[PDB]
Amino acid sequence: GKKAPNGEFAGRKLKLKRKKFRWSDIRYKRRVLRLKEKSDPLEGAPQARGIVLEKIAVEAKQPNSGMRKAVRVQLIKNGKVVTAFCPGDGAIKFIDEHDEVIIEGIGGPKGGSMGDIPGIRYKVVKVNRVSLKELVKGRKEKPRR
Amino acid sequence: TLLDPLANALSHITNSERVGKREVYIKPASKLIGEVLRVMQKYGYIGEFEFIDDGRAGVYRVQLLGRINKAGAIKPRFPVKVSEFEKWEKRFLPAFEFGILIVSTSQGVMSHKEAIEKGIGGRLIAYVY
Amino acid sequence: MRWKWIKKRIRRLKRQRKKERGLI
Amino acid sequence: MARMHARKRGKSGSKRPPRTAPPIWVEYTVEEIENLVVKLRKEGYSTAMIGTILRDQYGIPSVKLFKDPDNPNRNLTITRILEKHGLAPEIPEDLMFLIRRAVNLRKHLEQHPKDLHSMRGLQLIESKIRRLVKYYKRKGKLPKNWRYDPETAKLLVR
RNA sequence: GUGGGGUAACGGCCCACCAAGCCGAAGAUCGGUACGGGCCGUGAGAGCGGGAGCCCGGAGAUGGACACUGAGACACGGGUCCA
RNA sequence: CGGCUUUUCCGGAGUGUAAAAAGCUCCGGGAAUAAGGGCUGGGCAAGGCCGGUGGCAGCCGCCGCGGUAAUACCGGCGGCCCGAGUGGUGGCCACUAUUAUUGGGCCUAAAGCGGCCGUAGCCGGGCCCGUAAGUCCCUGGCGAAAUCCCACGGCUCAACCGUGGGGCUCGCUGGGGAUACUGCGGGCCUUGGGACCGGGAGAGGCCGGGGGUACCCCCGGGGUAGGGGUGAAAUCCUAUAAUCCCGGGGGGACCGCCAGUGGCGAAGGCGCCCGGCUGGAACGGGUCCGACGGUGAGCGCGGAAGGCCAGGGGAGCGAACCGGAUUAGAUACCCGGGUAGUCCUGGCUGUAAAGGAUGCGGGCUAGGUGUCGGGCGAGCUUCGAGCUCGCCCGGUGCCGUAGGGAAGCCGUUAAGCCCGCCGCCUGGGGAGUACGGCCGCAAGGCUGAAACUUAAAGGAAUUGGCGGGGGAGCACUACAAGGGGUGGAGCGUGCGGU
RNA sequence: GGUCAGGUCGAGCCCGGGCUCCGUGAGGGGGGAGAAGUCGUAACAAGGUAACCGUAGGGGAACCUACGGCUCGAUCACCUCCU
RNA sequence: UAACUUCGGGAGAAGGGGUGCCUGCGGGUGCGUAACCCGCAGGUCGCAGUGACUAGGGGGGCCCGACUGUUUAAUAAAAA
Repeated sequence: GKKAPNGEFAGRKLKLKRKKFRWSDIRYKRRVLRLKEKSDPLEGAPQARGIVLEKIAVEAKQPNSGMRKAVRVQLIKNGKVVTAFCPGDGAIKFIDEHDEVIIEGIGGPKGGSMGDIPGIRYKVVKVNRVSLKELVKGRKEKPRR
Repeated sequence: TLLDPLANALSHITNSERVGKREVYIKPASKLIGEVLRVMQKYGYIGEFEFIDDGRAGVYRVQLLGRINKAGAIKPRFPVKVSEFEKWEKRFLPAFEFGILIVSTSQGVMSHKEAIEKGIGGRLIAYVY
Repeated sequence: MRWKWIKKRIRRLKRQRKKERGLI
Repeated sequence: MARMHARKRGKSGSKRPPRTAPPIWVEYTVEEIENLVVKLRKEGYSTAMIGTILRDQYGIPSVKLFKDPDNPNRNLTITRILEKHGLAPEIPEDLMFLIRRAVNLRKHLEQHPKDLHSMRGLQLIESKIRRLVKYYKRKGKLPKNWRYDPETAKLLVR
C-alpha cells in the first residue's frame, strides 16, 4: 500500500482521514470555525462607518520612510478602535475630526497590510459619506462640516 | 502472506516484459492468474504457457511475445456499472483500441471489448495492454 | 542551538510553573 | 518461502517431495502401515517423530501418499489413523507442544528473575498460543468456554 | 414487562406494580454551528463551497404561558394572563 | 468639403384601459446628434515619451519604484485593454495532485512511531460443491414542477416562454435470470504459517565459581631532596623523609593484546575463563497440523545515559565546588584537589541525531567481489573440514547494469516495480509555548493551540573568495640569515592641525 | 354567573449551584518590529576549546562543564578501507 | 456536594426538600400471626409535626505549629 486503506468496507477510514487532514490548512480551518469572521473586527461585514477620533501618521517599513496618512477611527456598532490608512495624496486634509467615515479592508482580510504600512489593516473610502477619490478631483464635490 | 496473487503475478509478468525476458516463471499460481492468462493468450498478448502441477505448487511458464505494454491489477477491485465502464475505459486503457480492461462478468471472464460485445459486467479484476 | 532553547524553555516552564505553583 | 518473525534471518530452504503417488519400490500393505504407526505411538514418541522414524527406517516419506486410496473421503496420515483407534490426544500436537514448553520457562523465571531475554520469550510464546488457540476454538479442537492463562496451563501439563 | 387511563388514535403518552435494562470507541453524551429539500456557485471531471428570489415541506408572529369557538386554531391584522 | 440616411425627439391614428400609464405599433414632422473607465517596470508586457519632482511627496496585488538625465510618482502628450461599463475592498471556487478517489509525499527538502505484540478494523493460496447477500442483466413500481441540455414552435431578435425528448440529490421498492468475482455454508490440498529430529556457531540473558594485570592504600627495609605537572608555569606533594626501589598485606573497579572490512540480539544493547539454568538463531530431512495467514487504531510490554527513591558500598574518575594558571577580564580550555554519581540490590523515571534520519510482510527485477555461519563434490592431511577450489542456504559489507533520484546517492540487505496494512507531514517564526486534561515522588513527560508577523524558511550541487583546514611550489613590497638605516638632533620638504 | 376547598397544565419573578462565552486588574514572562548603544565572540573555516545531541548543575549573557550517544565529525597522522 | 489533596481526606462542605395523627397496605426475620423493624397510599388539624426535652451556625483569606498529646497542679494551654 501507499497510504490509505483500500478495501470495499474500509471507506469510513478514508472519509475521516480527509476531514482530519483537511484541517492542516490554516485558511480552511479558520473559515469553517469562523476565526476569520470573529477576530478581525467588522463581524464579517463588508464595510463599516465610524467616527474619527483623531488623525495620526505612522512611519514606513524596513526600506522605507514616510509619514503615511491615517485616521484612528472608532467603529460604531462594533465599538472597536481601528487604525485606517487614507488613500490619495491631499486626502488627510478633507477628513475633519468627528466626521462619518467608511472603512474597508485592503489587500486580503487575512491581516496582512500593504508591505509599506506596519499596523494598518484598513482603508478609508469616505468622509461625511462622500469618497476620497471624489475629493481628490476638484470639480466633483467638496466637503462639509 | 500474500494476497491478490494475480497482482503479484501480473506485476512479475510486466516486469518481465519490461526486461524483454524469454519466458517468465510465476511461482504462486491460481485460477485468477490462469483464467486471466487464458483471456490474455486468447487476445494474443502472450504465447504458449505450460503449468506443471507440482504437489507443492503450480508454476506457469509463460512465453513472452513482446506485445504487452503493461498488465497489472486493480487495487480495491471496485464494482463498476456497464454505464460506468466508459469512465473506466478512458482512465485505464491507453486508447479505445486496446480494450482489455479485464472485468469479470456474469458471462464468465471477458476482456473489456469482449465484455462489451456480450454486454454485462461486474467487479474490476485487472487490465492488459 | 538546540540546547539553548531547551534550557530557555525549561527556565520559562519552571519559572512560570513556579508562578503557577506559587500562584498555586 | 521465508518469513522474518522475531529474527531478520530467512527460513529454511527445505521442500517436500514433489511426488504425487508413491514408490512401488517401497512396499507396505494398509494393514502393515497401521501397525507401524500404532507401535511407535505406544512407545510415547509423538506424531512428528513417528513419521521421522517411518521415513528413515521404513522408507516412507509421508503417509498420505502411501495409504489413500483405501477410503478416499480424505488422506490417511498419522493422527487420522490414530483418531480411529482412539489413540489420538484430544488436544492437537501443535497446540500441546507450544503449551508445554511455555510451562517449563516459567520455572526458570521463578528461581532466577532478572532475565531480560527469557522474560521476553515468555511474551513471545504466549502470543503465538493466543493465535493458535483462537482459531482452534472455531474448528472444534478446544471448546469456546476455554481461555488461555498460565495456571490453567499448569493444570493441562499436570 | 403486566395491567390500567388518556387521546381521534399506537405508544413510558400518562400511571400503578414488576424487572434491570437501554445507549456508547462502526464515537454515544455533551459543546459549537445550522431550517431542510428541489436547486445554486465554481470546476474538464472528480470534487469543493452554498441554502438567495421561486417552487416544495416544517418552524414562528414583542418574550413566555393558556383555553374557547369551530371539521380544523391553542388563532400575524381574535381573547386571557405575566414580563 | 460634397452627398446620403437619420437613433432620440414632436405631432397623429388606433390601441389598451376592460380609469389611466406603460406610448408600443402605424403614419406625418425630424437632428450626426449621451461615452467612458482602467493601465503602460518587471508579473502580467497588451502598451513610451517630455516636463515637474528628487529615497520626498507618493505608487503598492507581489517582486518592487523615488536617494538630482525616474518609461514605475505627479501632470501632459502619446499608446494598450475593455466598452455603458470599468475599477476597489471582502467572501467562495478555480489555478492548488497546497488535501492526493481521479491525482501528493515521508534518506538528506515538512514528514517513520526508539521496537514489538496482538485486539477492533482492513486485507487474504488452490481445488469442488450449495446459496446468490454484494455484483451484473432484464422487467416493473418510483424519485413533483421548476432550473440545466437537445429539437421544433412563439415574441422583429435574443433573453424568456410553449411543446416534445433526455438527465437529475437520485439515498427506497418488487419479480425473474447469470454465478466470474466477492460474501456465507460445506468438503477437499500443502506452496504460506506453525510444528519435529539431528548436527552447529556466537561479546544473548541469569546464577554459581574462579585468575591475573594495573591504579590506590597500608606496613617494614633500602635510599636523599626533590617529585609532579606544562606550551611555559604555578598550585600541589615532600623533610618524623616524599618520588624511587625491594618485600609484605588490604580494597574496589575492570578484563589491553585477543579483536576481524568479525559474531549476537526485536530494540535499548552485548566482550576474562569455567560449569549449570535459560532466550534467539542456521541447515538437512517438509517427518507432523492444514490457510491456521499479513498488518494493526486502541492496549500491553522491554527501553542507554542522566535524574529520583531506600538500603549497601566507594579504588580510580568526577557536574557542582575549592585553588593555580591563561586572559583585557575567564564564571573556560590547561594543572592540582573534590561531592553527588559512576558499583550492587530493589523500585521509579521513559528520553535521545533511541540512525541506516530509510515502519512491516510477500512477489518480480544484470551481476561482481570480500566475509561469517550451515550443506555438498574433491584435492591437500598434522587424518581434525586443518588448507583450499565451487555450487548452494542463511547472515553481514563494498562496487556496479537496467531503473529511480533534484542531486549526493540508491541499485536482490531498493530510495526499482507491485500489492496489503500502520504511524506521520502539508511554508516559516509565534511555539513544541499557553490552557485543559492524563501521567510522574520529584525533576519532568504525553497531548497541544490562537492572537501577531514574514517573501522567505529550506535541500543538493556549481563557481569564487575565505580558513589560527591539509599537500605541492615560488617570491625578495616576504621571513630568517645578514649589511646599512628610520624612530633620538638640527635642518629641508610634503602633510595633519591651528 | 358568585365565593370558597382539593387536584391538574403552567411562564416571569427570586435564590443557590452547575456548564459556557465576553470585558476587564496591581503585579509579573516572553513574543514579533525598530534605527541606533552596550557587553561579550557563541555558531558558520578545526570559528582558533570540532559540532550536534538527551539529561543534570552552574554563570550576567552569548554559554560552560559532566556523562552517555551521534557524525550530518574535525587536521595530516592513524587505522582501516580502496586503489 | 467546591477549592485543595500527602488520594487517605476535604465532607456531617455548601445549599434545597421532608418529617404529626389517623385509616388501610406491602416487605424482612421467623413461626404460623409471636416479637420487632423498614417502607407505600389515602384521609386530615395547627402559626409551628426534632412542635417539648435533646439538638453544628455556615463560608473564604492569612500567620503559626504537622497531627493526637503535654505545658507554668493554683493570673500565660499558646505559636511553647
